[PDB]
Amino acid sequence: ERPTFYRQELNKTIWEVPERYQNLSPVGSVCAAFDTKTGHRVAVKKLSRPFQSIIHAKRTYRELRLLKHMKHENVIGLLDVFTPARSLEEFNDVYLVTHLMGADLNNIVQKLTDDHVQFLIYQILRGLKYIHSADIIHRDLKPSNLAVNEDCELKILDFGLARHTDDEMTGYVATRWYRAPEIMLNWMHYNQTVDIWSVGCIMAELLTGRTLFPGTDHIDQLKLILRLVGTPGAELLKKISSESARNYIQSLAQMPKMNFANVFIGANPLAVDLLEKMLVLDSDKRITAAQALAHAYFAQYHDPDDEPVADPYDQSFESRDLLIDEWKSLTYDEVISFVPPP
Ligand SMILES: OCc1ccc(-n2cnc3ccccc32)cc1
Ligand SMILES: [Cl-]
Ligand SMILES: [Cl-]
Ligand SMILES: [Cl-]
Ligand SMILES: [Cl-]
Ligand SMILES: [Cl-]
Ligand SMILES: [Cl-]
Ligand SMILES: [Mg+2]
Repeated sequence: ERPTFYRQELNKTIWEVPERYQNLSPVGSVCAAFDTKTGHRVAVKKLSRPFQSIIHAKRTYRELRLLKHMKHENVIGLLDVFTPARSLEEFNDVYLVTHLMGADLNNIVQKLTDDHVQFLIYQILRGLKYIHSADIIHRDLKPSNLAVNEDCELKILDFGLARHTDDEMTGYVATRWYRAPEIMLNWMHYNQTVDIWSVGCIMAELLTGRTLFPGTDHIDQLKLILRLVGTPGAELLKKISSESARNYIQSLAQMPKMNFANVFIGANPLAVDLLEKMLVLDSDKRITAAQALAHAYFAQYHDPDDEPVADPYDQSFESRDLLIDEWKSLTYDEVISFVPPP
């Protein structure tokens, strides 16, 4: 049976939601609320103009499909999705409900012990093993996209939905400091290995308290990266598809890889070893999430019987060309078929 909905205007917005959600307060637009069915405090997000163009309609479908699939302790999941519409013909608004997140990793990064770093990076890799097993690439791992609570428990959120723009990646900005070099400069078709580069940048910052590669622009950032890991050899150069980018790289004086024990002074030698295996220029040769979970740095948390993988995830829609109203009808079907978690 359809729940009873009620309406209210919150900061120049009309919100129409089921009675179970109470005490809404602004925090798409997002409100915090109390969910009387589950007892949790929740975030309710009303999508802005979800079907205004073909690109926007497909992006709405993409986000709903991804959030419906993610069922893992270290990844954001969907508690509910609803529309006040009674039929496809009046369908216009989409609302998403998740657990309410408080601090991100920035709000926590306090004095962190090596034990804190072990536990935080372990949880990121445990969630990434799950995400990657479904052939999903996050693409935007950075401290503001990692929620952390008082007990140091962590969830990954804000998957890259192919959103970030040119102006957003320009200059002295944290939105670019965690990106792998091959995707920052469009060197090649990238894959899930780009996320492991991001984890290395995050781990380094937890150990030192400082951004690893705070470039003032794309080129300054590339120079910081190559000073640490060395300039590429002929093997990697072959894999860069742009003749232009290859010529630029060969314009630079050659540099050897630095000694990471003299960069991360005083760190656990096992942490230094893991960083050397994540921060490898050739993406083919980086450690994977599944391999990293078995590294000795995580010996006190690793449990191979409690590091689950995902159900298969069908992304064939990504190569499909549809009209606005066909993307809209697919989205409607996914809203009405939602089954809540236990
Ligand atoms: O777009 C999906 C989605 C992403 C993030 C969240 N979210 C959870 N807790 C929050 C607190 C503040 C702002 C957003 C929040 C909800 C939904
Ligand atoms: Cl209700
Ligand atoms: Cl509606
Ligand atoms: Cl898959
Ligand atoms: Cl950030
Ligand atoms: Cl040289
Ligand atoms: Cl699927
Ligand atoms: Mg974010």
